[PDB]
Amino acid sequence: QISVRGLAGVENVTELKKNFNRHLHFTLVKDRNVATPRDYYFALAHTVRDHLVGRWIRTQQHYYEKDPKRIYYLSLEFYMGRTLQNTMVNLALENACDEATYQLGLDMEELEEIEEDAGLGNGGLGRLAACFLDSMATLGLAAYGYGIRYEFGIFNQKICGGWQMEEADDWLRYGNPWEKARPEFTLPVHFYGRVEHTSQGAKWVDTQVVLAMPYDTPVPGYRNNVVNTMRLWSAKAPNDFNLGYIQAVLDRNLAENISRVLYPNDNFFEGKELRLKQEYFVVAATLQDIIRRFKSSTNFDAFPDKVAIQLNDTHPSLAIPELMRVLVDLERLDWDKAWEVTVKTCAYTNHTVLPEALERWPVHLLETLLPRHLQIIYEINQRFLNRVAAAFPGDVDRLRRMSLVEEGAVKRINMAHLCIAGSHAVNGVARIHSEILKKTIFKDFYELEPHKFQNKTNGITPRRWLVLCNPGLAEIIAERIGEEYISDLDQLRKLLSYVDDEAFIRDVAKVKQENKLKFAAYLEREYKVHINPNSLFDVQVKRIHEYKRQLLNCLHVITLYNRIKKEPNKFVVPRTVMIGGKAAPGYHMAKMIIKLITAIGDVVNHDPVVGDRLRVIFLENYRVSLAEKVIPAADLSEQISTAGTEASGTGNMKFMLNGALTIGTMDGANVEMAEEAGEENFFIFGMRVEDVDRLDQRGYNAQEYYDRIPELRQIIEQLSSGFFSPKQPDLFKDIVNMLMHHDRFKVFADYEEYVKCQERVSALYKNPREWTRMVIRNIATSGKFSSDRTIAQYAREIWGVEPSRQRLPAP
Ligand SMILES: *Cc1c(COP(=O)(O)O)cnc(C)c1O
Ligand SMILES: O=C(O)c1cc(O)c(O)c(O)c1
Repeated sequence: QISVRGLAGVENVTELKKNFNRHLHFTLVKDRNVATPRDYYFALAHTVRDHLVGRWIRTQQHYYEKDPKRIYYLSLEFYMGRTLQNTMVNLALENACDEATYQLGLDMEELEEIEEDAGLGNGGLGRLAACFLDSMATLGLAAYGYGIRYEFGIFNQKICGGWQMEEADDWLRYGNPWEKARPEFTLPVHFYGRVEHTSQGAKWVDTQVVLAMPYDTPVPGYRNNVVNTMRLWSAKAPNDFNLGYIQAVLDRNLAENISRVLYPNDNFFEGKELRLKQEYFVVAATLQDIIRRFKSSTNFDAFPDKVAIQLNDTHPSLAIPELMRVLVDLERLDWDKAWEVTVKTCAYTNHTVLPEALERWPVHLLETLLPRHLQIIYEINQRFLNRVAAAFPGDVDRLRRMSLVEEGAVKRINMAHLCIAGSHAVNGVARIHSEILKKTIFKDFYELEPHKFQNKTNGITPRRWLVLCNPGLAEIIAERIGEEYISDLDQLRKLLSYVDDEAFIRDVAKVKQENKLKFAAYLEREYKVHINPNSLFDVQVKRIHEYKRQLLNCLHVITLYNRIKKEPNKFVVPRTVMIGGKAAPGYHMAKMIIKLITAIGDVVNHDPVVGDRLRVIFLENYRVSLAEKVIPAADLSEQISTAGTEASGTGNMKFMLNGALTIGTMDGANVEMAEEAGEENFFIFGMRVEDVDRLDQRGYNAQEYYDRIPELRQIIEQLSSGFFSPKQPDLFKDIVNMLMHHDRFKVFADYEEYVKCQERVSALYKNPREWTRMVIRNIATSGKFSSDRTIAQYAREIWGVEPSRQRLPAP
């Protein structure tokens, strides 16, 4: 149908049709008289999967023969979403399968909608890991993603009476056709026990054993016949475990609970034992796998030439002392050699500077769970602080600031300090964030070892986030500049030469409007909500946090409503304001914010004087598959975190690529995006990082803003008095009290400038042609924010390997 989706050759279509029928009969054990759409989805998935495995087997065979340097990307989260369409796109099968299914009397888009999201992440960190696997395969790197196969991913969000309710995401219920269980490569992991010192060195004994069973998922590159592996571990009890009889069998659940459920905290540290077990479990199983593979290719001097381990945040930081434990206690390397190998192997990516996200584990937990690792950590710390003492003699304060051991009521290990000490490279995820690391939180470490500190600005994959979710936009671009941009996103710069082309302007605007109509229809169908598709689609989708300032959006929404009520017959640009995202189950303030948004909705959406000029919708159950629908439909992207708090963001980049303009602060990657597009083509507002520091020095007093801005005062008086909660007048007192007395994120300080910036947005939207021209300028400069660029930089500057766009042999 459209050229970017590949060829529908008669031979191929014919062969897909017979394999589809073969799987329905032999695999699913159904006939067409009893088959549901779900059976048809599974028949298709198995048909597509068969095309992967030939390339999968020869990719891994190729790596065995050529023995390249291997990249191990360790993460506790991989937020994969759906796999079917991605696989078709990457294999050039999408049109062929569409035709094949059409000829069987089936609508492929309907079958795509049956697939569950693999929701094994919380938000940005997990999604980024998935983006990265796609780019690593596309760039021909011998890369492996290693994580945990959680039985339950991020919870499904239900809204009941305006309140978030959680339910278990039972994503494996119908089976996962993409994974292959590999029970033959099951490995033991140890916990508890104690350390004995012999003349033969330390021995870790009397441990409890949990088994790690791997499940492999294929990760295909974009049209290059490379298929890499994501290996996810599942926890199994050994068969002698607890072995009255019945209770011993049932107690197997204790061990298997390790892989049961993803911790639902985005950017927040909860020091629970089960979480620590998950962290060690992934690390210990992964490292044995790495070492096995290395030995099949005494001399660990070559280990860093053959292995790179990338730590995604501090969650797998125990890789450092585990690698030392294996090298020293089991392989009998001397400490200094082992440490050299470790440092050259490991690299650490930091994802946030917020203190509540920092992992600081109590010593007593490590003492009980991982007694050998604690000893190793103490030894690492002592040798590290000896180096600090020699470099800065007499600076005793530096010694306690830099220590891996934090003193206090409870002693803790700072895992970020551990990662810096044991890694040859430490990076932030956007220029401003990487600079913040060197200036503030890791300043001491930067002074000791400046060479370690890098930047690697994040990116997103143009496969999932353009071709897959916005085929219309991909096509009209391909018409003008061809298809090479899909794996070389800088080629979008060629679109600058079409900024005055009247046909292009019209096509860009038509794609947006088609996307908006499709999404408006989706809203009616699944959620009984009727919206104006000629309104500006103003969207804020991301996890609910105080730092992301969904509350600032709320204050703007209420300002618009109040302004309409004051002058009802004045023209205003119509808006549909959409806000979506999950709150962590125990994050009470985030849950109150969700309730506020729905409460504003209840008032605004049923006020006849407003009509269809303002609508406020809370998008329920925001997840990767919902992102793929709403982002192509957006006009305005809300990226309004307090300056200095959002390390990078990736959502911001997705919107930029899909033809939305951005309203935001000079935070995270917004800075580099505005720099690429030109500040004239971005709606920047609010305090810079430096203004926030100055406000902190003087002391933030929110009452000042309340006293001098009458529009703000009116909103606070509405919230306090029960305007948005008549049955429960005091319902929002915690929100008001936070805003007035304890606001770490300075919502009121950016209110005036935000409101004025929003007026400029409205002004521009009234002139469709100039709106669309500015959109073209954003899309055309979004090339830097490809994850292919990011990964090429990791490969060259950290891992020491060369990317490649060269095909491997088909079929
Ligand atoms: C991209 C994405 C995120 C990250 O969005 P930010 O705005 O950068 O926080 C979170 N969740 C999902 C489902 C995504 O696709
Ligand atoms: O501020 C909090 O108490 C908080 C913040 C979070 O981001 C979170 O996931 C949580 O469970 C609690």
